[PDB]
Amino acid sequence: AYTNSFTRGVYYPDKVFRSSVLHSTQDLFLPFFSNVTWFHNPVLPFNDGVYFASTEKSNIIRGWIFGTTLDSKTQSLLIVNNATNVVIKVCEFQFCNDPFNNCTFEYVSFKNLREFVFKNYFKIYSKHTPINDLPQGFSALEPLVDLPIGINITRFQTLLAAYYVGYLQPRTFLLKYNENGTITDAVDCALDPLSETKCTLKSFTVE
Amino acid sequence: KGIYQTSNFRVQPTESIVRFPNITNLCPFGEVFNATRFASVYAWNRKRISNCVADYSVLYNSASFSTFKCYGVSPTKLNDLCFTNVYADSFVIRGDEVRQIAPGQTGKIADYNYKLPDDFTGCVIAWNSNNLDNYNYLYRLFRKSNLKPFERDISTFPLQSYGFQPTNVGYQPYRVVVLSFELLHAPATVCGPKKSTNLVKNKCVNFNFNGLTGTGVLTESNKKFLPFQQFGRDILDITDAVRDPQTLEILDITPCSFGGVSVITPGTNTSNQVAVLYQDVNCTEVNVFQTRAGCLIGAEHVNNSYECDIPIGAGICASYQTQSIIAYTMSLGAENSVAYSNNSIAIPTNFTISVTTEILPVSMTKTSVDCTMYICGDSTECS
Amino acid sequence: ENSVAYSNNSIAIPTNFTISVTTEILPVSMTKTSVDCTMYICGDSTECSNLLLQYGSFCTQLNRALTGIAVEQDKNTQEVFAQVKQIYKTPPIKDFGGFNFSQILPDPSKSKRSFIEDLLFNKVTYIGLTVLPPLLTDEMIAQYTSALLAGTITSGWTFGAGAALQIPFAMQMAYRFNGIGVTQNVLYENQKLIANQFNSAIGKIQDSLSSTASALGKLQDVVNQNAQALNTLVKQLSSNFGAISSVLNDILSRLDPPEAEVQIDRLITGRLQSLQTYVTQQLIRAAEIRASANLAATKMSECVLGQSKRVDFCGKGYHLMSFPQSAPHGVVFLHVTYVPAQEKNFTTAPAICHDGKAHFPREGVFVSNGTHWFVTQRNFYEPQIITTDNTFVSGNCDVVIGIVNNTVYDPLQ
Amino acid sequence: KLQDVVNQNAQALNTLVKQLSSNFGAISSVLNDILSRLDPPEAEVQIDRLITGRLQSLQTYVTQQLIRAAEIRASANLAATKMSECVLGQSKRVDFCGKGYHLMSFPQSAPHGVVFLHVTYVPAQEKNFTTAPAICHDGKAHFPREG
Amino acid sequence: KLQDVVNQNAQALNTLVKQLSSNFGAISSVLNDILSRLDPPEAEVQIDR
Repeated sequence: AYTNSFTRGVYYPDKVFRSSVLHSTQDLFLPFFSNVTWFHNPVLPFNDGVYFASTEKSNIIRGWIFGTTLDSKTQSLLIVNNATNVVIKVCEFQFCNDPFNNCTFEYVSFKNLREFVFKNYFKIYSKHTPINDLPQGFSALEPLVDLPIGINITRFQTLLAAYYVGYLQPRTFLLKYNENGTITDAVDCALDPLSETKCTLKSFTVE
Repeated sequence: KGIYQTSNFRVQPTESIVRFPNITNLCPFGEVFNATRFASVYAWNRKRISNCVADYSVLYNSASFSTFKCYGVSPTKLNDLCFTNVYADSFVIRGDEVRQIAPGQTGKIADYNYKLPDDFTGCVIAWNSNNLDNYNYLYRLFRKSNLKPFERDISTFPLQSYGFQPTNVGYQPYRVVVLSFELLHAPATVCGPKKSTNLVKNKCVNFNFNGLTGTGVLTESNKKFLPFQQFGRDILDITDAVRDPQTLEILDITPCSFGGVSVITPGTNTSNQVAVLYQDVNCTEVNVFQTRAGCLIGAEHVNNSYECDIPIGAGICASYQTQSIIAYTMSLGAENSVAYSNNSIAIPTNFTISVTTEILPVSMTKTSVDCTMYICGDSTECS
Repeated sequence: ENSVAYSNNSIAIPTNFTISVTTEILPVSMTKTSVDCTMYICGDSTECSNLLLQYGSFCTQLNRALTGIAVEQDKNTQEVFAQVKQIYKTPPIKDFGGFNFSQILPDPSKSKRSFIEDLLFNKVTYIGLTVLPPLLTDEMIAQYTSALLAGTITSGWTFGAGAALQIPFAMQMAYRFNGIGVTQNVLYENQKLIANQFNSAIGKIQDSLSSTASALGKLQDVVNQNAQALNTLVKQLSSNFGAISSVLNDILSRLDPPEAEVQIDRLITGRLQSLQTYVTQQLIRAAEIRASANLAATKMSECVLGQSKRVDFCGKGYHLMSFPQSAPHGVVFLHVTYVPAQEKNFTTAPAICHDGKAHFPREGVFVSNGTHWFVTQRNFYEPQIITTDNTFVSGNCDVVIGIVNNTVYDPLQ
Repeated sequence: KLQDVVNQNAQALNTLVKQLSSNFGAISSVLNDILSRLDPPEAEVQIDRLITGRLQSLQTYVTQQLIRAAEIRASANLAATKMSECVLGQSKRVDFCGKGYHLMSFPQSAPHGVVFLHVTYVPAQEKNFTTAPAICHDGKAHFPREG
Repeated sequence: KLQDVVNQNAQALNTLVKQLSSNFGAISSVLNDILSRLDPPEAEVQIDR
């Protein structure tokens, strides 16, 4: 099952304020109008970074596991958002075949769609907007945590009903920061020859 | 007679201001440089260091280090810098091999055990350990390709051991530490021990926030930073605002008042009195007059208008007259309402056969330059 | 395509005309930019300035070159607009024979610009890079154009040639017609129609300038080329050039002088080559704008202060007169041109026979409606009965190829 | 106009000769001192800084001269045009031939230039008259031919 | 005149292409030879010439 993620998954590239300006930036991003895999348990590739979104009714999805083989003899990131504490750690877990020691890091901190952008050292962005299945609308993601862990990672799994997975790719985006210093639009410079023109002219309007 | 741009004026900084975050815990460098065990180079150890204060003078002042070679900072500057991550890498190698631990080298160490980037920004710190540390220390010989910068590789036969017995000088075990400073544009977390000092507003000052140096007038601003943003950039990509690291307030940075200075003079055969124009500044930042070109000192303003003499700009001209220099809005010429009506004509009854000189350049002085004799005059070794 | 309906004996003569106002736009000056080469290359830094002195005059020569361009922008603007030795004014009574200049004369309710100048001024849109002001502010430019207007309207060309002399505006336009070989009776016998065509054509200038931003493209191009040159010049400050950073104050925070000088000399080398590129681009662009200022001054000398006989120099038509409007860093000419409009085909002959002697037209052409022979002006159909007053004798019939036998009236007979 | 063209050429050559004294980051700007002091393998590192600097200074001077020669050629073509139209003829181009109605011009030679004495009819003593576009004699209107 | 304009454009392109043979103080003007003969750290100093 696939869904067209229209213009979602733009995030602030750097911890720098800018306003009323069209900054052009190269980073891993979710490509515009990409197919996102709509799940309803399965261990997935990560490749470059995962955009993840859910219209979770009652906090049904709660967490993630990331690594290479999700067993001992390698390290694996765990995240659990248990409403008491955002538990994070990178232990060499001997996990089960389908879950729902030697630890080297630890940390604590319907209408809504939760969004995240997991990328590598390890960074998480977030946004949390009401809607009424991804919206034909636009909103930036803000950094949420930025945690140094030094982990080789290529696979992930999810802990618990819809969740949408998209894979990031290296791209150049042009981002319109408004007067309040928030991104109101973006252009994916790889999308089509019009977008290649919009980035060439550094403009959303091409004469 | 004329106006001459002579020099740039620039208001000087009144104070030095350093702001670093209010952290007081000394970094765990003793737990690296004085550690009892150092790892075998093929599986070189990494410890990251953050959220602490690092006195590099405690390292650098010791002669116990045989080398302290730094490749993107000079060691006397370290205590005034601040960094995101330090990344201390630690291992043992043969003493005569220590010269391979540098940006851009080739050899059994730099190609297959531990590679630094060709733009490594850090310090390599090394010492003899024959008084302490033997086949127990290992290195790689063979690989299918060279390893990437800061790659680490455990695999299986391609490993060998060193012969570090106490009777062996280049054959001795040298302990090596590399510090690999992350100069990233982010909230920094390892500063040198240099003291913070009180905030100063609306005065020109030499500022340093988290190691970002400059000079400017700090002013508190209504720029709506999101909680994660550390500093802001202008439309010209220069730093335009910053957040104070010891209290989260958004300070705009304005560069201290500057401008071209131009001197307005009659001919020196006529007088030595002159008037000074400070271009593009209000008359507060410097018998004083004000113009859209800048603040004008020593020329008196006049309500009459005359033909232009020395042009200032923005409709103002200056002259020397009954004496002082005066500045005035220039006359475009005498006013004349023409005596038009729907049945009036004026016809010349008499004429003048005036002669009027016009001068034009027609040629340049025909120069030829011998490019070989200009560049390499009388020299085979240069030619 | 058009096959023109030619023959050895067919001529097309226009029975009616259109007065058309064309707009012609020219740039006249650049922004008077002056870039402080020491602050651009070595911003606030002694340790950098002491290296830039190793390159000698390569700072001073760039201030010398940009000062040369900056004075030339006032020289260009002076040579285009300041061609009038006095500031003329129009009378309170606007009795200009029906021509309605109220769209282009100053409005006293307003800087004292005209109506069409406000369309023009609305339609065009920190680190050593200072901008100097023009010598003439836009109010003073708008007062020289008011003097050129009040000269041209009340006094024709004569305010360029000598003292300004009043002449009634209908009698000026009768000379403007006489200067294109259209006889004065073609003006007064059509005066209200000519005034209405001028007033309507002036009306279309407002709608043309108001409707599209593209009309001022030449001036917005000159603004944009300068803004792209400064955006380039400032983006080049952020380039590494092969140094460890572009932030000069950081290099000096990180390195001791024996090391720092090897890095800073790469930024000085790159920024200096960037500045020499920008100053070269500006010198070539200043030569282009000088050629446009000399062209604008030439059009204002010949086409405003006179009536240029130079075909298509003053917009597409037989030229009458021009009204200059100020525009931001430029000038605009409303060229007013007679364009002929409603031709009829006539039979023609190069000469006519009457008594074996041949007669030729003094001014004009011979034509026939198909049954009677007439002589006419060559740029407006007006048949005169042929006489020894409109025609002169030469030779005899036998030499002229295509002559026709005819009768010529003798006014004395 | 002529004196400033001579001054601009003199300033350009004086700048070009002064740049031979500039270090450009070598140990000396006197080329023979470098060659007196050093063996070729080390001297090449110094001399190539002077070659890079002097060549950039020559490329600057030649670019300045090419741009200046386009201004002097535009001036020569304008002088040739005034000599074609204003000396060899009588121009009807208002204010092309000095401020007046044009009669004739006499050229004079001058150092690296030309001078025209333009001779012009400028009218001087006007009187005000009542005027009319035409006059009526016999129900017919009459208009002036050459007046 | 036209033959001079065609000649100047051809001479400018010929000069620009001959400048690819020039060393500018590098050990060779052949970019693939400095890349195949030199260690990457030394190669950057030759390529940057």
